[PDB]
Amino acid sequence: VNTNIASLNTQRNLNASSNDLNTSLQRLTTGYRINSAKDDAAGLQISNR
Amino acid sequence: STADGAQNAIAVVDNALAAIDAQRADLAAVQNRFKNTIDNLTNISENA
Amino acid sequence: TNARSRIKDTDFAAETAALSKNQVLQQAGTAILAQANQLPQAVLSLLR
Amino acid sequence: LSNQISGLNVATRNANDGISLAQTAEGALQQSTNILQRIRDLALQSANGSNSDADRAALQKEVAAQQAELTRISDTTTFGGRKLLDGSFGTTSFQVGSNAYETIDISLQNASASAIGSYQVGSNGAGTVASVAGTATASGIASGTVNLVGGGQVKNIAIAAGDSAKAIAEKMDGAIPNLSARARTVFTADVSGVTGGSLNFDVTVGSNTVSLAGVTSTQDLADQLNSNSSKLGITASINDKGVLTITSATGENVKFGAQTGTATAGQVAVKVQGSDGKFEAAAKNVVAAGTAATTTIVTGYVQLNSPTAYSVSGTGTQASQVFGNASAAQKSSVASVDI
Amino acid sequence: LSNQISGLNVATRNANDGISLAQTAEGALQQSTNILQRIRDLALQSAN
Amino acid sequence: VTGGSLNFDVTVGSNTVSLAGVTSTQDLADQLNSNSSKLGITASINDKG
Amino acid sequence: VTGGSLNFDVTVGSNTVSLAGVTSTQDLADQLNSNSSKLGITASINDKG
Repeated sequence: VNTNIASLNTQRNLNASSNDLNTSLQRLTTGYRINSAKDDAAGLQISNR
Repeated sequence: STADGAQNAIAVVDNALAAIDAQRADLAAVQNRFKNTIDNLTNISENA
Repeated sequence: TNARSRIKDTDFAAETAALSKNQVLQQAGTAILAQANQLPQAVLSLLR
Repeated sequence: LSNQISGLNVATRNANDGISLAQTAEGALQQSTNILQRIRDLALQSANGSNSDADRAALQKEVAAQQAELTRISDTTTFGGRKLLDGSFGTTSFQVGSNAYETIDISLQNASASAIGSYQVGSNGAGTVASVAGTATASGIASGTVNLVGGGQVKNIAIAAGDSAKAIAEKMDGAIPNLSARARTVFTADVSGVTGGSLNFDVTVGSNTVSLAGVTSTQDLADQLNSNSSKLGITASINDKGVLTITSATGENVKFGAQTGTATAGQVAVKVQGSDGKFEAAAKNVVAAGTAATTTIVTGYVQLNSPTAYSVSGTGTQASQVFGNASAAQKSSVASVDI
Repeated sequence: LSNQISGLNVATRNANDGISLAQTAEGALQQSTNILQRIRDLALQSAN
Repeated sequence: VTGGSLNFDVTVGSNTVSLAGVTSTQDLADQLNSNSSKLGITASINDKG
Repeated sequence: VTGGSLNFDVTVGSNTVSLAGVTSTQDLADQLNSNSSKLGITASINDKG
């Protein structure tokens, strides 16, 4: 097994964890669990109203 | 200016933000669909 | 405003823990990568 | 021996191809699980407090986009242009031995799509219309020995003449594996004009009996129910429209007693909620000033959610008096799911 | 399989581009939502 | 469309619903977009209407 | 199949079971596949049912 390595699941999990980390960092630096972004559009409408 | 505006503008902004948040919810849908499809896509490419 | 706080402002008491978990998981992933990217090198250098 | 080793080597290679194909399918199924759990989040958030989230259209759009993404996950799995989990899968069988017809079968799912394999539904108005179960009537729930089918565990549920929807649900529950049964009686009311007097009638909800009096408008009966909320465990609701709405979490077969009023003309029409939905348009009164009216009781509906396959039948009235002329749990209806 | 994985990678990159586009759109729409907030503010101030 | 609505049935293979309130091009677009999930359609209105 | 169940006995060599609740092509398939191990047979439903 040398033309490729099956460890690319690690890259997949790393990308997923990095996106989750950016979301958590944004939520922390903004203080809003429901960010002004797309997340929880229903809660977004409730917050807007 | 005097009478109508004070309330007509509310009549505007209510449905205005309603439509804006409708578009924001459509964007939320397409982006969540994008996250799901890109995760599926990485997984199926890795299995392939 | 109490409703808006209940719906918007994060209860970060668990968000900090989630952030620490994400950080240690990322570091663990980099460690797994550093260990796994070295297996084919070893198997080729020792089998050849 | 050379024949044997060659056959075993090529069989090992075919099995490697097969296990890789199976991992592709497993990843597709994992993604469908993620989509379904996200749908569950959006559905329980879709509770909206039942009146608070004015963006119900955008929420249905969100759920519809998630459904379209699920149907796309069904596709795009073309491991060789032969998409596995959706469409028409040939139910292949990988040969793993050095002998003829020595193979290992696989029974991949037909589709992650609509009713083609989502949870089958046994409902009241499923076929055309619903009998006594889920509508008003005079006599009430009659006798019967409705037959149940599924998992080789046929069980003739005995439904006596008079059993409320709650009792019927509790009865059909249990024996049949992975089947559940809820009870629900949702009925509205609308008092008509009262010529010279009011409607002094009664309401027997199960054991206890209401002794209300002086009904001239829907609002009067509304207050009478809201006050009697202690005794009768059935919440009432009158919106700005004018249609008083009464719902029972349990599912008791509400009955309206005799109309011993003092008026001369008038009636109180009621409707009953259907199984799937589409609240009844055709009205029918339970009490009427003057001549005695018909359909004096109100019987709720039940719903038999079924994961894979669950058939039900009944001799004549028995089948109708539960789920009408259904005889099949078909029309899983995950596509038509609304929010 | 090579055709498939190449198509999957380019689809991944196109999906990332689409995610970025939709996120820019979401930022623009939340900005417009803040503008509508300020417009209702000034409108109810116009009661005066 | 004059003097009433053009309410019509939309039959697509197995699943079938019936739209109502048809009075303009955008009206269709919208309601079909609402029912696209059930009917299995892709209702897309372009910039040219 | 009308008015009742098609409960019937399944004899396979030595082991013998008696199926019940079968009312459709899918039903019999599922019930047989459930007991496929005991009977030592291969009950498989195809795409065409």
